[PDB]
Amino acid sequence: AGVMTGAKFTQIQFGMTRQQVLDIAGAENCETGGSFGDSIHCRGHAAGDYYAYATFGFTSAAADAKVDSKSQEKLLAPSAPTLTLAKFNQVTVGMTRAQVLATVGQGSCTTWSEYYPAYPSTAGVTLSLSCFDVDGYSSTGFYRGSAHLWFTDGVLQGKRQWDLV
Amino acid sequence: TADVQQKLAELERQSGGRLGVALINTADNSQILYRADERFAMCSTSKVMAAAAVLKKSESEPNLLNQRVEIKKSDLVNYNPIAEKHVNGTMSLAELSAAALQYSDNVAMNKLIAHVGGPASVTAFARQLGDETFRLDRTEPTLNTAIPGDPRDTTSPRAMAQTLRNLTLGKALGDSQRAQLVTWMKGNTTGAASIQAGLPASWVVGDKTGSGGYGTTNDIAVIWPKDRAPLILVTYFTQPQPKAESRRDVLASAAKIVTDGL
Repeated sequence: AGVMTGAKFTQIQFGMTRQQVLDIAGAENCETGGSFGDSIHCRGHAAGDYYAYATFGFTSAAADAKVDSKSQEKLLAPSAPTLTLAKFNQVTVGMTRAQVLATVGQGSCTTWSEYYPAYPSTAGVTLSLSCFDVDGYSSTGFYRGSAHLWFTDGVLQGKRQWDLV
Repeated sequence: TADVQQKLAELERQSGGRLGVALINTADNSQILYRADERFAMCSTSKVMAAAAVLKKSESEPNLLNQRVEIKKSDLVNYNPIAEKHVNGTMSLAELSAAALQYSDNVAMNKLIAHVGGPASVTAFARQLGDETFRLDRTEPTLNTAIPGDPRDTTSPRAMAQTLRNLTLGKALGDSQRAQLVTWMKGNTTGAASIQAGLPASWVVGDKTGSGGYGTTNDIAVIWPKDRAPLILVTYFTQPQPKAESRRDVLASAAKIVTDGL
């Protein structure tokens, strides 16, 4: 029932097959091919000039291929956003994921993209977090205080922010 | 007609916001104008200008759309449904243009802006087309702040309608480039709830929406009505509250008002 949602995104797991993803997402919401290659892209509600969405990448084009990549925008709200400009400025390239989360707040971030190029191995994992100040997240409209923190192998490689205070 | 003006004024009053409309009917070069010389934040409707600037450049470099552009994590900004697939890889300028125009991909937009030299270079392209009003000042995502009174990243409905006419129907671009722009805009993945929702289903529309802060909700379109010469329609809408929700239906309502009888 319904469009792609955060609950569906959370239920979908790394390692699931294409058909398991469609079982949960609802194939009426999803597409493959075109600009998405062999990935599966699933639309949520209208938001801005597009939609909230998820994109799932797989270990190969095969039917038995497993989810090795999950990306989403506007499906997940941060659970307790407490990021501030000061906390963003406390984050340093070279920090581990644990150090970054302790700095920005354990409830400030959602996972924008997460990819395991050696799935099921975690070697080479890349991770982008979208992190938000107390009122920065919106599931429909323009963000009002957000940051992108990205990692490879669990080490922060860069940070950018927009409109934090 | 004064009737159309009153209907648009009433729609604006009922909506609580500020509405800008410019329609050009190319059958007789007539126009319907409402706040058409006021500035409005363009938001993603500016992706048309950036794609057109690259198309114009391609008239002097005909393989340009096949040139590859690297996508890196540092490039990512929100609304990146296509570019995120290609992080640590590349996309062609054609793929970036299509992604900006059809998925409103903001990373693609920033690559188009950067390719031509930055926001001031997109503005210079507008000037070369005779558009003295358009100004692109920022990249994505900050070009969407849409703060009332801020002229950055704004244009007027009159200026944008004339420019869109020149690009999609006139001679601002070469014939093949104009056809490519129209092909891309006919393939946008949204727009159905904006101008198009106010038009008969049989009409063919190439459009680009925009959305931003202050509930800004925009759409620009080239329209081929059944058995009629094409129209150009620009509808811009913005609201007083920073967190206002989008009102795509207001654009549909404006489109219905100004095309009633065609």
